[PDB]
Formats: sequence, structure tokens, C-alpha cells
Amino acid sequence: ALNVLIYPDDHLKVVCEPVTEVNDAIRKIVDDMFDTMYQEKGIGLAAPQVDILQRIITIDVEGDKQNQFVLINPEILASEGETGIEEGCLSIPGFRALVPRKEKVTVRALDRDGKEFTLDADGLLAICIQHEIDHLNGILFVDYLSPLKRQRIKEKLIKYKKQI
Amino acid sequence: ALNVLIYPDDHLKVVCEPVTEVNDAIRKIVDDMFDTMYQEKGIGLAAPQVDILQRIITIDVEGDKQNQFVLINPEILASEGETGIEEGCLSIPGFRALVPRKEKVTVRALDRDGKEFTLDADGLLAICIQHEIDHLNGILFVDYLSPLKRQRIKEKLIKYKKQI
Amino acid sequence: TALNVLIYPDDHLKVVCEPVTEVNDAIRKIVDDMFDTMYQEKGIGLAAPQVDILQRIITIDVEGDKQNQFVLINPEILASEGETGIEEGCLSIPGFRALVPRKEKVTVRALDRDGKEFTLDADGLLAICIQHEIDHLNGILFVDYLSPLKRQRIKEKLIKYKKQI
Amino acid sequence: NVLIYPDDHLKVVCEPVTEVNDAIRKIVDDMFDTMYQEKGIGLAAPQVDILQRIITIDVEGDKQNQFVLINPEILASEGETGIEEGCLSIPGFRALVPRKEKVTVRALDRDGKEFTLDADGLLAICIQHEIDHLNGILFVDYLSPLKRQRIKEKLIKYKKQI
Ligand SMILES: CCCCC[C@H](CC(=O)NO)C(=O)N[C@H](C(=O)N1CCC[C@H]1CO)C(C)C
Ligand SMILES: CCCCC[C@H](CC(=O)NO)C(=O)N[C@H](C(=O)N1CCC[C@H]1CO)C(C)C
Ligand SMILES: CCCCC[C@H](CC(=O)NO)C(=O)N[C@H](C(=O)N1CCC[C@H]1CO)C(C)C
Ligand SMILES: CCCCC[C@H](CC(=O)NO)C(=O)N[C@H](C(=O)N1CCC[C@H]1CO)C(C)C
Ligand code: NI
Ligand code: NI
Ligand code: NI
Ligand code: NI
Repeated sequence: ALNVLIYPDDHLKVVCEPVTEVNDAIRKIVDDMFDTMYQEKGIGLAAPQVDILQRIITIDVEGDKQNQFVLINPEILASEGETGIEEGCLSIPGFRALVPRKEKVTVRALDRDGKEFTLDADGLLAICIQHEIDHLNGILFVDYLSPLKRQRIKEKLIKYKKQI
Repeated sequence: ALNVLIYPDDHLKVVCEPVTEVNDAIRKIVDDMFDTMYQEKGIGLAAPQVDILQRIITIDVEGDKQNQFVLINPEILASEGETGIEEGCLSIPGFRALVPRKEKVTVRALDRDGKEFTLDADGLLAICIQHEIDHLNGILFVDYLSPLKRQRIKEKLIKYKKQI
Repeated sequence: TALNVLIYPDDHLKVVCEPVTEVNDAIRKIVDDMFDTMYQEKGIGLAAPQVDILQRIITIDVEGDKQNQFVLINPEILASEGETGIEEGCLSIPGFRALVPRKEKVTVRALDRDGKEFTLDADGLLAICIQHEIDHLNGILFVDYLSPLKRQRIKEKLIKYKKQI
Repeated sequence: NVLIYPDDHLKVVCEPVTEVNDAIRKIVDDMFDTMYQEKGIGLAAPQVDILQRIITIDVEGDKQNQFVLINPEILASEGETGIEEGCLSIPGFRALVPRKEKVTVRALDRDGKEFTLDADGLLAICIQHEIDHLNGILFVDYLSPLKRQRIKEKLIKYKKQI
């Protein structure tokens, strides 16, 4: 466990600093993220969701330490296609939204040992990558809703946070 | 007489929401922005720098108010060339650095009464437009610098903010 | 006594300054005061008559981080080339800028903070600052390249401003 | 009244005249009068504490070939030459000043009409001297720092003496 920030929260809206150096401290943040992610049954997690304002993403679609991706200072280089599934967020518990995404994405990033890599993804991986990168730029799925819908979500989550 | 946010500040790193409605309130904000820009002797200003997280930019290169530019929900249509000047920012006081920029730019935006316009710009104007639209995506000139230089500026400004 | 600056209009902003006879420590103290004034007011260049010292002294730091402080005492342009322009501002003329026709590259000889002679090639902003500050040493401001009308308008705003501050 | 070096107004770059009106023409006439009373062949407004670009020259001394230069500017100039130049604002001193021998100068006359003049010899020299004044430059500024200092100090003590 680290603490998962719930919307609304300023650090869920912040564009994160790139990692300067992928070292031991960073790799502990990565392992701690994986833990929290699995504990919460997430298929991805972005650093700011646990109050760390750095560009670090952990992903595991199938959720069994199989295809574990670490994406540090990631950038989408190319994309194509159109898709959109109903997305939920650990930082926005209890809500879903159809989010228009690119079907296919090609991404560059540093792995947990600091080595650059480039990855082509589609389907769920591609969507999860995009959901996670929005996080790094302080964008949530609610940001694709109407200001009115988003507001109503917000009010409800405020309640849930005093309640918890 | 609105106050300018000083780096580091979470709200200087926020992607701002589109203005949905260019109404009297947005116009009041515009006039307040110009006042602050003039008071603080800037040539441009983005709404987040006065802590208003919407896509509103005010520019006046000469400062005599003859050629005021209001850019609401701006989008760069196209750009080319290269330049850079050691750029300063009211939100990063005392520091300047060369930023790689396009030399010439064409933006579309809404004016003060919500009428669409297109503007072609070069020279300083073009540079300011890019810098100000960068603020709207939660990007500052120090984010183009080495993390080392960015860090020094951050440290020296946290000091200065305490003094204030 | 505060790190303040003469504001246009003022006679001493149009005075032609005399060469420093010797770079002693009244002068080095003027240099350090100028830098502090530049930094206080978030400027990139300064000339001595802007803090009311009628001497040929200029301090420049384009980046603000002190990593590249230039000091130029009794400067002279050996040569220059090309032309350029950027809407220039001045701490002595707050809230205004105007494009001023400048040389793009410039070669300047001057004395450093210790009194030792250097030569500097400069382009870009640096070269524009050098020229702008040398103009100050010769009782010339950016408003003097404008039209009587534009300048008179600026003067009028600035009197008003000076009062209110 | 003629200012005596040192004085900040003898170092001030003067403002252009915007209208050649009657205030200006009185200035011009008051300047010739002062120039002749004090035995000069050239005078510049700041020498009489008027910070505007106005020059009054008479090399002859006879009110015959009087030149008036308002908002002058040099367009061309060739050759080198020199003379032991004095200045009514710097009484009791002269210095050899390297000048252009020939000068081309465009200015407004006494009634604000534009004219352009080629000049040589003494005229040319005074024109340069007198434009220097409008740009805050005195003949002593062509001297070594210590020599300038020396004269400034004597004239400071001379100034008190009256
Ligand atoms: C779809 C794009 C990736 C979503 C990532 C999120 C984790 C998160 O909030 N990242 O910022 C998640 O796992 N959400 C879960 C989720 O929505 N899941 C889990 C299995 C399938 C998928 C349904 O969208 C929740 C509801 C447990
Ligand atoms: C430089 C491109 C435009 C930057 C805009 C800034 C104002 C700002 O903080 N905008 O977000 C500005 O006015 N900058 C000034 C500035 O530093 N300038 C003015 C000319 C270019 C640049 C420094 O070279 C400051 C000191 C008032
Ligand atoms: C750049 C030419 C040299 C001017 C330097 C001045 C400081 C000054 O008054 N020097 O005499 C400055 O810092 N000017 C700034 C300024 O306006 N700049 C920065 C770069 C160009 C110009 C405006 O575009 C101000 C507003 C802080
Ligand atoms: C030639 C340069 C113009 C100098 C004219 C000066 C008058 C002056 O003060 N001009 O600014 C003059 O006549 N000065 C006299 C003088 O000494 N002479 C003799 C004629 C001109 C000058 C020598 O240049 C006085 C002091 C007696
Ligand atoms: Ni999420
Ligand atoms: Ni800025
Ligand atoms: Ni200046
Ligand atoms: Ni004279």
C-alpha cells in the first residue's frame, strides 16, 4: 500500500516532472506502485495517483506478473485508429465513461533499469497506456465528460472522502 | 490587481479547460489579466499565472495598448522555422533561458466577444504566443531545460517565495 | 538606498557619462550595487546612469543565474555587422518596448571588474543588450528612436506612474 | 547666461525642436546676442541651459554669414583636420581636436525650413563642435582623463571665484 489519491485532488491535475535518473529510489517507487496496483486490482497505475509527481507508469493488463510494463518518461510517437471502451479509475471509484482513444499506439520510454525501449500496442494495452499517460499530464477520464457530468461526479466523491 | 503565481506552483502545471462561453465574466477576467500584465510589466500572460485554469491568453508586445491581443481557446494551426530568445516569465521571476521555438505561427482563437479570428505571427509575437499556449498546457520554459538547471531555478524561487 | 532606478523622464537618463579613470573599489562597489539592482528589478542589463552614476559602467547577465555576468567599463565597439531588431524594454522606461534597429553581431572591448582589458564577440540578445547599454552611457534611450508623438505619450504615462509609485 | 564646465546640462543629449515657433526664434536671437557679447563664433542651446537642438554660428563675427541649425544632422563628411578649439563654456583652455575637414549637414533654419549645406575649414569645424554640444560632448572629452580632470578642477575653483 501507498495511499491512492481520490478525485478531487490537485495532485491528480498536475503535469508531472520527468524522472531525471532511474535509480534505486525510483525502482522502489516502481515496486511499491506494482504492489498498490495489484492490491487494488488495477491493470495500470500512474505515479501522481499515489502523490508522486513524476512521469512513471506501471502496467499489467492480464494482472499476474506476466507482461509487466514499466513506462518512465513515456511519449506516444505515433498512433492510429479509433476506439473507446468504458473506463474506470482507481482515483475515481465507482464511475465509468466511454473515452475516445487511439486503437494503436507506439511508445518510447525508459524501463525500470533505465534503458530506452519502444513498444507497439493495441486493444487493452493501448488504451491502458493512454489512460495512464493522461494521468501524467493531469488529465482524468472525467475530463472527457461535460463540465456538468464531471461536476456531479466530483460532488459525490467529496462525500465519499469525508465518509471514508 | 490579481496576483501572479510564482514557480513552483501546482497550478502553473495544469492543463486548462476550454472556455465554453465568452461572456461578461470572461471579459472581466480578460480586463483583470491586462491590468496585471501591465502592472507587472509583462508582454504576455496566461490565465493560470493568475490562478484561473482556463484557456485565455492576453498579449501586448509594445505595452502602449494599441495592439492588444486576446486569445481565447487558441490552437496553432501551423508553424515553421526555428528561433529562440532567452525567454523570461512573470511566473519565473529573475530567470531567462533560450527555448527552441518555431519562428512563425498561425493561430486561431476567440476574441474578447467570442468571434473567431486567425492570426499569423513571427518574431517576438510568435514566441510569446507559443510560451503562453505552453502555460495553457501546464508547460513552463524551465521544462525545456536540463533537470539540473530547472532544479536550481526551483530551489532559488522557493527561497524567494518564503521571503515574500 | 533601495535597489531602485531612475525612471524616464529624468535629466540623468540623457547624460553622456565620463570614462572611469580607475577601477578601484568605489567602482567595484558600484558594479556590485548595479548587479543587485539589475537582479532586484528583474532586468538583464544595466548602465550606471540608471542608478544615477554618471560613469561608463555596464553590468549584464542575460540568464539571471549569475553564471555569466559581464562587466564592461569604458567599453568601445571595435566593429559590428548586420542588423536586427527586437522590441526592447528598459527598467528606466517601465511598461514599454519598441523595436530598435541594432547590429546583429558586435565586437566590444572594455575593462572587467578588476580593471583588466578584454575583448568580447557577442551576438543575439547579448549584442542587443550591449548596444542598448552603451546608448545609456551616451545619454540615449530607446524612446529617442521613436517619433516625437510616441515618446511624448510615453513620457506622459511615466510622469503619472512616477507619482503613483 | 552661459553655463561653465562642469555642469550636467553641458553633458545632456538635447531634445529635437518639434515646432520652430517664436519661443525658438527668441532663443536663437538671444543666443546670437550672447554669442557676440561673449566673443564666440558658435553657440549651442544647452550652453545657455536650454536642452534643445539649436545651434547659432558666425565665423565672420559680422552678422553677415550667420548659420542657424535646428535639428541638424551630418549626412556625409571626409578628410581629417584640426584646430586649437576653445569654448565659451570652458574659458581659458584650448585643445587640438581631430575633426572631419568637410561636412554635409541638414538642419532647419530660423524659420523651420529645411536646408542642406556642404561646409569646410572653420565652418565645418564649428558645426562639429556645436553638434557635439547637442550630443552632450565637449572638446575636453577628446582629452586624456587626467587632463580633463585637471581642467574641470580649475574651473570648479574658478566658478566659486565669482
Ligand atoms: C481501461 C484503461 C486502464 C484503466 C486503469 C485503471 C487503473 C487506474 O486508475 N489507472 O490510472 C483500472 O485498472 N481500472 C479498473 C477497470 O476499469 N478495469 C479492470 C479490469 C477491466 C477494466 C475495465 O475498464 C477498475 C474498475 C478496477
Ligand atoms: C519572452 C517571450 C514572452 C514571455 C512572456 C513573459 C510574460 C509571462 O510570464 N508569460 O507567461 C514576458 O513578458 N517576458 C519578459 C521577458 O523576459 N522578455 C521580453 C523579451 C524577451 C523576454 C526576455 O528576453 C519579462 C521579463 C517581463
Ligand atoms: C534587451 C535590451 C537590453 C535591455 C535590458 C533591460 C534593462 C535596462 O533597462 N537596461 O538599460 C531589460 O532587462 N529589459 C527587459 C526587456 O524588456 N527585454 C528583454 C529582452 C528584450 C527586451 C524586451 O523584448 C525588461 C522588461 C525586464
Ligand atoms: C571652433 C569651434 C567652435 C568654438 C566656438 C566657441 C564658442 C562656444 O563656446 N561653442 O560651444 C568660441 O567662439 N570660443 C572663443 C574661442 O576661444 N575661440 C576663438 C574662435 C572659436 C574658438 C576656437 O575654436 C572664446 C573662448 C574667446
Ligand atoms: Ni486512472
Ligand atoms: Ni510565462
Ligand atoms: Ni535601458
Ligand atoms: Ni563649445
